[PDB]
Amino acid sequence: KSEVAHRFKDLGEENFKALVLIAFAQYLQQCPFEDHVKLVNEVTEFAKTCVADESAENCDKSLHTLFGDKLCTVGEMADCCAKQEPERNECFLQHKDDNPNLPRLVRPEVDVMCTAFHDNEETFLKKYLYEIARRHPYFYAPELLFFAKRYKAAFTECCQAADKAACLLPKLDELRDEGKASSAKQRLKCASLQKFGERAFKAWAVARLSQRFPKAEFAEVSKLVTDLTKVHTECCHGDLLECADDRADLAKYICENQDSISSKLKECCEKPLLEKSHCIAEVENDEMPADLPSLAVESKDVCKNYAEAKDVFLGMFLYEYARRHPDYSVVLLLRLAKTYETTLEKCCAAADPHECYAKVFDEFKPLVEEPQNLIKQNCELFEQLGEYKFQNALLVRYTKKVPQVSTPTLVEVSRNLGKVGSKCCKHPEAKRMPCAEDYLSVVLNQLCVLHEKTPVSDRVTKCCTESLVNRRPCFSALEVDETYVPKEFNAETFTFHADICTLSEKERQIKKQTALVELVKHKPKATKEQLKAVMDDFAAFVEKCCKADDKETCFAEEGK
Ligand SMILES: O=C1CCc2ccc(OCCCCN3CCN(c4cccc(Cl)c4Cl)CC3)cc2N1
Ligand SMILES: [K+]
Repeated sequence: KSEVAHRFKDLGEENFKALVLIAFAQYLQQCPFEDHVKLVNEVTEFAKTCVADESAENCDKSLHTLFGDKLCTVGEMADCCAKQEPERNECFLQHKDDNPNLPRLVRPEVDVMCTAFHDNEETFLKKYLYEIARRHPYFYAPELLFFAKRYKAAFTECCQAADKAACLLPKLDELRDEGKASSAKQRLKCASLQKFGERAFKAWAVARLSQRFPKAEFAEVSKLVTDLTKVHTECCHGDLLECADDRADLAKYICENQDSISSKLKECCEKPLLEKSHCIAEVENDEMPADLPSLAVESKDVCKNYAEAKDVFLGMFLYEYARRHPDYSVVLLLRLAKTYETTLEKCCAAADPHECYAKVFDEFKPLVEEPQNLIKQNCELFEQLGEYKFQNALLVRYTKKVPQVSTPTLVEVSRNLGKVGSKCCKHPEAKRMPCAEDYLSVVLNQLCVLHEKTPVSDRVTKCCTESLVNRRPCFSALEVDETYVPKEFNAETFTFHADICTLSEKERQIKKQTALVELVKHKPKATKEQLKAVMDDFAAFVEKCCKADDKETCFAEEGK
């Protein structure tokens, strides 16, 4: 009956403290690491008292009460502790900064990190949880413990290898890419739940789980959708203790009932508890039952059953169409289910419904042939340019559409909107649509949450406040901003020094793409010839005066 005690017994002490540390770093993305650890230790020791006696003092309080009490104890000046608890926790949820403007983590040397991992392993492992949750306020918390376990394993093995750098560095880069991809993929779930509602998320789950569990019964999928929606709703609301506990309660439920869900869950249900829940979320699509019936033109009871249970009918409709088309993207199947729902709203309210919806599956062909041709026409362009050059064509085009968007948002989003060809144009003609359009939904959400932080354009808000399924077609038709009169000029941004040649090639290309965006802001009417000219100009400039011994002398130059 005492909450924190029950959550401490289900998760154990090790996962309990780590989840509390994540919840504090995401709510307070500015407090020092040492301050949060003390509060986490003060919370953990009190939770041990309620485990010893659940009827003790303050044990009958809610987690939001206990969290917000010690969080309201630490440049951060909004008075989020607004009287009661409902106004308090939601204040911490709103002020979660998707772009907290924090200095990026500087990766020390391998032996420096290994010696820190050897001295105090706990403090070392807590900072990795701290900084990531600090910079990713909506990071999947139970998934972050999975990365922390793998972040611990890499240092455990590589710090005793003959070549620690050749061992540790390939593993720190992949976990760096896995976490950012996981955070962005999780940021899409919270935006769908918060900005569009639970019904929008459960439709995504029904579609994605039907492709992944096509042999599972419809009632089986609906139970998995109910639990998964409850899990992420708790995670997105900052209630990370119930999220991971229900995620563990769901991981065991899927494993205790594999015969009714999927056959690919054998290896997933053998891994430890953390890897178990991660493996299920990344398991492959099971095979669909052969010779499956199409639909049945169909029932005279369609409108009779569409009225007796609309969501069950549409949910089963989305279940039946998603389980048969694993090659369709999730956003497409939501368009097909939405189109089928709107047609039944007219036909059943019309005179003759049977003939009214007699060609509803023929008007799906234009909706299906749109992502096909898009991917078929963009992998052609991406192949004939490569990733970097294709990003530059996206940088100039996107900056011309909305020049008011900050250069970091433009550079970051255009760099990620260019990585679509690297990830998905390598899959066959059947795995392109779910790969490309669902990754695009993740990046377009990053742009929407970045623009939500600092809005400057009404057109971007219109596409972000529109249907989540039609975000990509909306942004593509934003046209060129012909009214960008404030095309300011500058020269300090174009002034470069010798510190640039100490960075990596990746970090140097970002700065060139940064000036490419600012150059377009300096003259939005610049042609691609003059744009590519200055792109090769500054590239050859920094190339000639770093292979030469000029230091901070040749960079003190100009051209424009
Ligand atoms: O940061 C900002 C701020 C301003 C802004 C305004 C408009 C805007 O348009 C976005 C719509 C692009 C859709 N493309 C379709 C083509 N595409 C692709 C690339 C390679 C392979 C494959 Cl297969 C594909 Cl589909 C990626 C997605 C973006 C921005 N961005
Ligand atoms: K990156």
